[PDB]
Amino acid sequence: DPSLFIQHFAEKLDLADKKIKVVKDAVKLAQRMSKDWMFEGRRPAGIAGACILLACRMNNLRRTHTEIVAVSHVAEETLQQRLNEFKNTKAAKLSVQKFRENDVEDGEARPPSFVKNRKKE
DNA sequence: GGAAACGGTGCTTTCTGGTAGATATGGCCGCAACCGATAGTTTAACGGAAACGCAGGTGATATGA
Repeated sequence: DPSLFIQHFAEKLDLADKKIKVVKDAVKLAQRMSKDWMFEGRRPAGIAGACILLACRMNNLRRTHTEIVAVSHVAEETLQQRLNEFKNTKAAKLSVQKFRENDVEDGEARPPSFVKNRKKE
């Protein structure tokens, strides 16, 4: 599961005393994105890297793509693809701000896997 | 009624030469024993065959990387 990867990445990055908060927020991000269907058939190191990036953002701490792709085996373009995908989810730009909002429900999930075919038709 | 004198020769005896076995000493011939050597296992440990697993000549279905 992604929990092991985020723990190892946080341990190897050694960001600050905030490691626990970063890992806990990354767990919540990974769980929410999994409930949004954005994890089936996809790389564990990619979800872990993106969840840490989002957790760091929620914790107001800055990091370069080069450090998160040093611990994770996935390429920078994969992190950016997943970041943009997260940003297109239901109410993302309306909930990605401060105060850690309680919105966790799935609603209707519309991943690229079938939506690319819906666009092609 | 018989024993004493002594002639007959049957039966026996050593001096000896014969028969011929015996062996202290001797010289060959070859058995009993040792130190010697050739051949033996099966494995140190890794050199070997047979035993062993992934590639490359197409194709190419998915949706992520």
